[PDB]
Amino acid sequence: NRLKEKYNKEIAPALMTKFNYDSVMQVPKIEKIVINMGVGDAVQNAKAIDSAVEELTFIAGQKPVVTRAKKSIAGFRLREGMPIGAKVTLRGERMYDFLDKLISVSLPRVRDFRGVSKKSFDGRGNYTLGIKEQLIFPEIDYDKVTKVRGMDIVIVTTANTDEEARELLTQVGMPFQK
Amino acid sequence: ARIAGVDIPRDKRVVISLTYIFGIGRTTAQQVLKEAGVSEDTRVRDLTEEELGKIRDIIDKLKVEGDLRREVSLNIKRLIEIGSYRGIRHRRGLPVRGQNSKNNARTRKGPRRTVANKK
Amino acid sequence: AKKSMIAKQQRTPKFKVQEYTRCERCGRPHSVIRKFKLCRICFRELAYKGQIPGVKKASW
Amino acid sequence: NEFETGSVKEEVRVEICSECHPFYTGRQKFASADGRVDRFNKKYG
Amino acid sequence: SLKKGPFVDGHLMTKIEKLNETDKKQVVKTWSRRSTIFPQFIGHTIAVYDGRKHVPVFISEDMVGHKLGEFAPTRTYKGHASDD
RNA sequence: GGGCUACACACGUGCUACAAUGGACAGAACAAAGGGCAGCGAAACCGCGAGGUUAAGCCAAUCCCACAAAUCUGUUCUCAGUUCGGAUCGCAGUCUGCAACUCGACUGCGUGAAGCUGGAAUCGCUAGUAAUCGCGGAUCAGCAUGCCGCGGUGAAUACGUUCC
Repeated sequence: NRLKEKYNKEIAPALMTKFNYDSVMQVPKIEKIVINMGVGDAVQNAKAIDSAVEELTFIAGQKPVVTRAKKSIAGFRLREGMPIGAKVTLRGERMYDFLDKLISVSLPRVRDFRGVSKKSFDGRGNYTLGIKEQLIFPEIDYDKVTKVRGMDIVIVTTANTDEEARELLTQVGMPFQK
Repeated sequence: ARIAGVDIPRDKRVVISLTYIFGIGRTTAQQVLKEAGVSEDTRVRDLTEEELGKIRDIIDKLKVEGDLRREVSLNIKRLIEIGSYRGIRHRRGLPVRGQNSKNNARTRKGPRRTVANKK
Repeated sequence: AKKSMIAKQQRTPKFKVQEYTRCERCGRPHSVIRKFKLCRICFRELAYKGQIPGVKKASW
Repeated sequence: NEFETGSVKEEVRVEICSECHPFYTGRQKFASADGRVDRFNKKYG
Repeated sequence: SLKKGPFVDGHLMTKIEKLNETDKKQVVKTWSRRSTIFPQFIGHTIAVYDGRKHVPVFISEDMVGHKLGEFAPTRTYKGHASDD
């Protein structure tokens, strides 16, 4: 909750002076994060896609749900049924308890990483990010999982423009390649 | 995982255990352990709660995994944009140091295959 | 071109490293022992001729 | 460094923190000293 | 090389020196490829005598310790029959 | 100045390994022969190393090249692409030479290919031979996995002329 108090006292007042706001009260707000698994099956016979689903319980406490395909693909499995990947939509106090782990711990842990996200902005608001290691998340043990599985994060901004959406992220302490 | 060089193994003595680090080799490990005074110690992984940290600092002075990969990468990229001839050998599949090509030198060339006959 | 070669050698080289060994009896370069400055074949024919002691041949 | 949060485990030791990581901690030299030396600085007399 | 030091034949030295002090003449042939590039030599473009034909060579700031003749390969590629 | 060193590949011939009869570390111990004055160059000192500084002695059964290596004795790793092997390459040095890019050798550091004994087929050798470990020389400014020698350790089998 320390991150949650942080924008209630530090970020917002500074954000208010950076440019004018209609009706004073208006301020961009984080909405939902969506973590993707993908897995890739390779090919369909994981055999246990659910074993990957258990792994995501560590990255976030919200229960993952498998994303069943709504369309068949000629190049890869499969027609509808036998779900591929998983999805999570953490909210509330969980939102900043998770984001606090992201800046302070997750991103710096990565080897080659120093900073990203420049062209990444939609020009509308939403942020996107890729995650390629479970070593990135401290709660996971090294002994578990063995083979690497992919991950994603998508922060949402209330702001109607990326110029406002970006400035909100900078005060959060989010890294940028610059 | 891990405290110094990332992903050092387990159930092995500390010297070979950090030779695996992309940076330190054998003799360099002999030097950092000479600074350590560990005496080997420990066959498995059990060093000491704080000594692991002070060794983590000395290893931190040495540099550095994937960035060291960036050193060689930026170096060869410096060796190709420069003209060149050395990076030219780097991408011909030609050995760079200078050791013919009429026989062997398959380290870059690969195995298969063959496309000639006479007569 | 052996006359041109011996003429090339008897003349002083621009650099001291240049002076390769060669026998006087024959103008052939290469495969000339430095210690005696003779041709292997030069020394062969002189060996059948016998120039130095001694025994000759294939002892020990 | 210590941090008070919440987890399944009562205690969580952590190898790396933002207060220790060189990037988050301003612009510490850490080990580089990037660009030393490039693209040229080679002279000896 | 070794120590004291890199060794130009020395005619290129006075040539690039006079070209640096004045005139700023560009493109000049040389047969002596053995000479190493120097900081005073920077920015010049030399036709390099591979043997068959001179190959002009610009000098970027990045190149110094590399031999001047190294940049131009005498070798002709490849040559091979059925590519792909 | 190049090229004789090409490079998609084939073949001939060597070298190094694919490892616990082993690897690595420490200690200890046994040679022969050959070369050396435009040379060998000790010892002392500097550098992790290569070598350098300086310099005694030796025209040599005197002195130098020069320390033999396998081995033995212990410590350690405990069966794996490994503390197996070293390839390839990067960086930083070093010897020789007017000069080491093409196209030299060596060292320090770093990188750690392939290969876990090899199809069809094929070679050598009857004892100090095969097996294997080091050393020297001719060559030679520098460059010897090649060649020529030196010694260490040191077997198995030979019923026989059916067959090649």
